[PDB]
Amino acid sequence: VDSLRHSRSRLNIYKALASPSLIALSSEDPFLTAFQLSWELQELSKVENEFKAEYEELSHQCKHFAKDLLDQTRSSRELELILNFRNELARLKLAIKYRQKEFVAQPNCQQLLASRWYDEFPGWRRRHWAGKLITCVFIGLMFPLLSLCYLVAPKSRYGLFIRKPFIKFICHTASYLTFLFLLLLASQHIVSNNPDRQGPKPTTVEWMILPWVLGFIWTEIKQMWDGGFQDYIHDWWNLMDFVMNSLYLATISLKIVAYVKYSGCKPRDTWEMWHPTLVAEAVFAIANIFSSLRLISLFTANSHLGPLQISLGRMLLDILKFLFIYCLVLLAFANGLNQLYFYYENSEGMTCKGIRCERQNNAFSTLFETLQSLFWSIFGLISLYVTNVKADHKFTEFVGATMFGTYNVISLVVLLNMLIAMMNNSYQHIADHADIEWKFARTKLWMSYFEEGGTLPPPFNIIPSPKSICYLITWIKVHRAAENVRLNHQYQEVLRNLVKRYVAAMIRDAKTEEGLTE
Amino acid sequence: RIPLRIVRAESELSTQEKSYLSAVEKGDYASVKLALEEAEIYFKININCIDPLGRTALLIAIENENLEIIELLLSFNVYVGDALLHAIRKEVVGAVELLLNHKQFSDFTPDITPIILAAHTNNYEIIKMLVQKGVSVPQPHEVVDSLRHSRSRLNIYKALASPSLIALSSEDPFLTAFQLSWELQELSKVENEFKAEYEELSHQCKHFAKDLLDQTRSSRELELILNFRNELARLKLAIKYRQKEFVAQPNCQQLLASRWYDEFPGWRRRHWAGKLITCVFIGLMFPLLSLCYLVAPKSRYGLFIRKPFIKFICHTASYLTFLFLLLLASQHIVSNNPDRQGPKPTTVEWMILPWVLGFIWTEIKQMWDGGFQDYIHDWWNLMDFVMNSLYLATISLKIVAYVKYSGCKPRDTWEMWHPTLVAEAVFAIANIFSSLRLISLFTANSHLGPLQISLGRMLLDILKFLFIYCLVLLAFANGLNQLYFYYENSEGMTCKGIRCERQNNAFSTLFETLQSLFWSIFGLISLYVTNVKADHKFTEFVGATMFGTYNVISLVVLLNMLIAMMNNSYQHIADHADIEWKFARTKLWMSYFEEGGTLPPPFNIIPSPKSICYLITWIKVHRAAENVRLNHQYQEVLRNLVKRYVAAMIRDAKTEEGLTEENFKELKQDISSFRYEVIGMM
Amino acid sequence: ENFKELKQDISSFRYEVIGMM
Amino acid sequence: RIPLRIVRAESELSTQEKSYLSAVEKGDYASVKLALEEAEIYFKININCIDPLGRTALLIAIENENLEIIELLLSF
Ligand SMILES: CCCCCCCCCCCCCCCC(=O)OC[C@H](COP(=O)(O)O)OC(=O)CCCCCCCCCCCCCCC
Ligand SMILES: CCCCCCCCCCCCCCCC(=O)OC[C@H](COP(=O)(O)O)OC(=O)CCCCCCCCCCCCCCC
Ligand SMILES: [Ca+2]
Ligand SMILES: [Ca+2]
Repeated sequence: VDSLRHSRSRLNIYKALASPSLIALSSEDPFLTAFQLSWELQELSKVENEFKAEYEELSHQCKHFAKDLLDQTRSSRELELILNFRNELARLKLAIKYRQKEFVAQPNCQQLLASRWYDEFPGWRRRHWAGKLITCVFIGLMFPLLSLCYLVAPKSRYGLFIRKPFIKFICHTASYLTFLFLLLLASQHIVSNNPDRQGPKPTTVEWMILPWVLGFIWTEIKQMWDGGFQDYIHDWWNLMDFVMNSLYLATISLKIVAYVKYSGCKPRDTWEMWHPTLVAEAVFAIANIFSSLRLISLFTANSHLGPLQISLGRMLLDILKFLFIYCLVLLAFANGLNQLYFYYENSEGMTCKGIRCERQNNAFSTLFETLQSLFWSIFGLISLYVTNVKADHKFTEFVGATMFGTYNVISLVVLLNMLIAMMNNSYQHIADHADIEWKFARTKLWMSYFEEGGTLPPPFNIIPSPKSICYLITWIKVHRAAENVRLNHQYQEVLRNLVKRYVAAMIRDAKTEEGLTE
Repeated sequence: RIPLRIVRAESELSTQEKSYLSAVEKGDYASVKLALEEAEIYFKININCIDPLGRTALLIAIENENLEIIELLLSFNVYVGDALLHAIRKEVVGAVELLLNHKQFSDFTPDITPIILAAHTNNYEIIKMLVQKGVSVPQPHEVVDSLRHSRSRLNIYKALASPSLIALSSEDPFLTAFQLSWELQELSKVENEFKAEYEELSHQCKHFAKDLLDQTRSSRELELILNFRNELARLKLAIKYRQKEFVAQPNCQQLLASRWYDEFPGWRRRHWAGKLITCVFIGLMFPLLSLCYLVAPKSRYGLFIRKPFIKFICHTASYLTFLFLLLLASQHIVSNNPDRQGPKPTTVEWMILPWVLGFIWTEIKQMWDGGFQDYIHDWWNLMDFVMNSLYLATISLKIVAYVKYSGCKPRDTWEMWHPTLVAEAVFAIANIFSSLRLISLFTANSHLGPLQISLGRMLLDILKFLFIYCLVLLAFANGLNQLYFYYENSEGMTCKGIRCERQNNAFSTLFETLQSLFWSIFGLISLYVTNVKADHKFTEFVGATMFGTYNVISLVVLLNMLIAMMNNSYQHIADHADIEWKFARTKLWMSYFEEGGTLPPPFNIIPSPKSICYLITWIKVHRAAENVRLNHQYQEVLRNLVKRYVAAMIRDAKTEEGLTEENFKELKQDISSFRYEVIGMM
Repeated sequence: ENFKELKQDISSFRYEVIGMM
Repeated sequence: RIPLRIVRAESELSTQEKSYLSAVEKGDYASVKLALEEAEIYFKININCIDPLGRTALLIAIENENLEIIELLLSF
């Protein structure tokens, strides 16, 4: 009934709640309160988009409180108590879920996480890059042996060696590189079948590819289950994985269909369009591109290519908005050019029609062909003589050439440079939080390799376990801890000490370090 | 809703405790004395009470700069605890004086000792009075509780890298600053979680060195500083430790330029025309100067090439002569005929040969006198190594072709991988590298120098970006080859690939796909390479869509991201443009100060007067009282510079500051204590 | 330096007043 | 480890010197006049003493904007 008073009062009682002093004097767990409150303020900056800025600032403040409350730790045992509070590292996973980038990227958190990342490799900081490279290649090369040992004897001196997060990250990376090299071999004439064969009866390389595909699909299914479907799609790499595995499923199904419907062989030139085998090769090639692009996500692990890859991923949204505007410009000029040129569509003579031919014939004679012509015009791949017709109509040709020239001016010397300008503005800010965001991403990647589940790489992922039927049959068959209180009190003492230190060192001394006004 | 209650704030103060702490706040000496004397007959006060936010009575008096109340409180035996540490952290010299001679929760990490915290504050008076007592700081190692260990190491490196502590101790502050900056730089690699912090510390050390050298008032004293242990030894040491600010100090550069010319008074007041004429003049007679230094290296002209600028001009002239010889090597007027296997090298190549041998000899000498780690730190040195390897390959391949192909036949009929053909190829690549070795001679120029250095400083971001682009390229190459390898065609065409008039198979092999996608980013691949000799419009459309998506990703997304990253890089790089360029120019200049490496490469390979004495003997292996005098004279110089530095950047720079809220609180407290005294004594 | 001057003026004022009464 | 000792900071002040320089710091005209008049019968004070960071009595009074003490010090 009074929107102004209501919104203002809500802002006033959220700015009060998100106060380090009030969170320190009250709120049994300041860490949980800070996380929840930052999340709530972030959501309100979407709901209340007129006060968005203000709410965002408040949210940010909460985040720093968490960080600055964790910087008051003086011991690794106390910090471990803070981070392992309710399998393990539970409070850190909670921080990851609430997107507390500053809390995660705190130096002591990262130091503890790296110590848990190596677990058998004292050094790797004082070691020279040569020995690092040799040993990573070495362990990657014998990834299948390590996985085999974990299959058969997952308790020996070698079966537990893959249990170490860095070792199993190397093993998964090696298995993925093996997969990609198999995709490369799939396009070599030395290990392929002949092209004049409908229903190819898949070769040895494709057979070896198949276990990787099944393992990838199984891993994606497990992620979709253990984590839900909302958090699953928040990662764009997960969407790319879903598309990749859908495409590989399509490849398998189309190959199967072609094998059970096309038992004959005939030269490929005479095949008909939309042949199941042809579509199978097409979708397999698209899936190959996506599989090989899934290799850029393994650079969050690298301190040199990590911040860069994260920042490039952070510029994409501006690219998408700009490309939406460009698509509208493209559609406008396509509509105009097609309207001008569709009366002179020509077939007699030429045997290949379109712009994908040596002599680029009809380029604006259909809307689809116009769209392709205007797309390839921005890379200079459309010649200037496509604006002509087989008549002496110099006026229509001149008008068409002027539409085409205006489209090139708008897109190549106006919009493209505006894109450069917007990207520069974006990268000014993005590079400020480059280390924080990259360390958040690397923490997510690292933490994905801390669990016992998902230890074997995909080729060995699909192996009937020792039971293999016990957790399979039973899964569908649905249709006195006094340590808890002790842990809670010990955490309470830790938290008391941290809040005391925080009040002393950032409320009492930081206020003193100020600038006196009039 | 939300009832609010106190948590984790247990202790609250009685009325007497609040009154006594408020008296200590206001500076009321009479009230504090009264409450403290009433704290011994019948205590009932808890003399060591703690206010909210901690802030004990002794600590309150410390925060108020009230020395009278501090002496009184100590006279009544209060628990000082960390009083010394809060006094030091606040830079309170009087309280530090009182608490230094006086016979669980804390605001300080238990590894913090008084001297460490004092050195953190960089206050010279407190550090001075702590050192006299006999404190010491732990020594960390070269380079169970990870948090405590890392934090303690950082605390004792931030203390060590303190201008006040380096000035009060450390017999040679210059050596200490150099070594400490180097150590902190290495630790910013080992301890990559605290990297930033260590880097900042390292930077601070560097400035100390610079600001300790800015306190020189005489060129003789500065020469003593820089020539300390042939000559300019301490400057070479600064170069080795990468002390860019120390090297780029204006007085260092002025002295270095004076040693750079040595016969050319002027060159600052001279017009560019005379400069150009005389440089061309001396370059033109470089061979005569080198000849004189060969035969009579003591005459009025044999010593003329000994001057660093003259010999830099001579080396540049010899290099330009070499490059012009490479240009002549590709002219049909001074070459042999192409239909000749085993060419029997022409006159131009013969004249090229001494330059090649001299270049190889120079690179060998650099690899020796300087080691192999410092040698490869320079990228120009790697380029030189590749260049000379390529020229060695050229000579060897020409020799092989001369002793295996004595016949002549038309070139069109030659076979691939012919030694002569490979010789020409590697020679051409070496020509490119030789001609690119000419960009390094622009660090000597004040206009093209900072630019060339900055462009060299952007390359690393280019390499990271190009690694990402290579992955994108490999992804789309894999996809396109997978789509197109079934339509590989041979019948008809006689030239296959994209390097032909009618660009045939472009994605039919992985190598050809890689080339197609590489040349696609310059628009040199036509659109009709995505077609096949069949009516399969679906596969052609899918291939054209892979190709179009690759062009969108690479030409309008990645390329612009590269522009953005380069812009961000160049914002920062251009800030330290002069400093880095002057460092690079100092390195270039200093490379021409020695007696070794004086003759240019064509004359470098000449049997010396002995030519066998240092050759035979080199393999046959299988009472200086001036030193102490130099050391003491340097010590006096260093004493004066440290005195000046303390006076002019510790005493005056601290004064030039901005007063915080604590200064207003101190002023108010002084007025209140004055008020209470006056009212109480009348 | 201005805060130091102010503090010094107050202290000298204080010493005069205390010493003359 | 790393025992720390004073280098290149030779001169240290006696108790009377510190008291007199502290009086000049605080602006104490009576104490400075007394110590300066006791610096002529039996000197034992080194009227021109130098504090750490230099900062001589005259220079101290200059830094404190105290003109009365400056006139007195010049008068002696
Ligand atoms: C440095 C790069 C500068 C880019 C070029 C600037 C154009 C300068 C004028 C060129 C004229 C010379 C040709 C004359 C002969 C002729 O008739 O040629 C006309 C030419 C080509 O036609 P012909 O080949 O048939 O002659 O076409 C054009 O010149 C069209 C230019 C229009 C410019 C539009 C710019 C408006 C900005 C866009 C707004 C941004 C958002 C829009 C999205 C909704
Ligand atoms: C101002 C410059 C703007 C650049 C152009 C924007 C593209 C707009 C859409 C064009 C569509 C028109 C053609 C329609 C007909 C057709 O089918 O044509 C499709 C065309 C060409 O195919 P055809 O010639 O066979 O028709 O191909 C494409 O359109 C592909 C566009 C995909 C865009 C990808 C952008 C994603 C950003 C990359 C992420 C960065 C990192 C990635 C590395 C891992
Ligand atoms: Ca996934
Ligand atoms: Ca070299």
